[PDB]
Amino acid sequence: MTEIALIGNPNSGKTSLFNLITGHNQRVGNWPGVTVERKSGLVKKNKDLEIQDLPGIYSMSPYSPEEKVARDYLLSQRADSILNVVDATNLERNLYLTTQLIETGIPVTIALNMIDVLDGQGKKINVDKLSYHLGVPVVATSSLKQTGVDQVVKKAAHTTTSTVGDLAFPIYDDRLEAAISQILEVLGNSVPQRSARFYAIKLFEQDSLVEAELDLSQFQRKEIEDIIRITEEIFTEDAESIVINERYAFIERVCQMAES
Ligand SMILES: Nc1nc2c(ncn2[C@@H]2O[C@H](COP(=O)(O)OP(=O)(O)O)[C@@H](O)[C@H]2O)c(=O)[nH]1
Repeated sequence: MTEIALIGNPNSGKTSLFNLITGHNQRVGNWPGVTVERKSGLVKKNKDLEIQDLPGIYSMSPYSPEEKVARDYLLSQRADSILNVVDATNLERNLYLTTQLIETGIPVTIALNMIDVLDGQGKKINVDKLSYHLGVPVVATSSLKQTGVDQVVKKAAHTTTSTVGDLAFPIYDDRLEAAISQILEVLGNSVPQRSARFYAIKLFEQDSLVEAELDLSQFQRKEIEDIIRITEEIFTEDAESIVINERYAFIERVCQMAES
């Protein structure tokens, strides 16, 4: 009755964590007409929770079936919650996907995974600080030591589209935030309220799939074009690089607050 999308970078420990949560309740097939494996399963300790395992990705670009699948699932609102598996030892790179996942509008809970490995390296991540700055709940997890796994699944199960009333998105440079606002005003009700920021940001980036699979009017197209052009002049960069740099700056800022 509650659906949780499990997703993260490759080699973040998604499968290990998935197998510990779901155990001998797994169903393994594939996505329609494509060789990407599709795993699903019910939570051992609560059969009313279903985990939808998604493919491991580094971002939500449109140039591969793995990412196109992850994107299409999250935008459809089939999941009530995102359980984002983050490799704690490679935190800065991992959070690039997280910023995009938070923007989908489905609530994110973070499984800060492989925490035992971080203990063996001498680094320390302040979990409360990390949680306050990303604006999402965070639980430390180890698939090896089997710690914090029931805690993070429980938190995911109670942090859903039904329970979270007011979502806090990552704030970027105010000049980029103006553009996103202007893109939202023009889009109107052409996009769902929940995932609106995702679409606005992706149209700014000039993403092929969103542009090519959205029935906008011609005036809406021309308005967004000017928002993009004008913004590029303010920054003296192309639209794609503006967003990339602003994500990495926000991530850099966050890690410096939480890292040792
Ligand atoms: N030390 C430690 N290693 C882990 C943990 N979880 C996974 N691994 C290791 O990390 C690698 C990736 O695991 P896997 O679940 O396949 O990651 P995925 O690519 O995200 O599915 C494997 O070689 C595991 O042995 C953990 O909690 N602690």
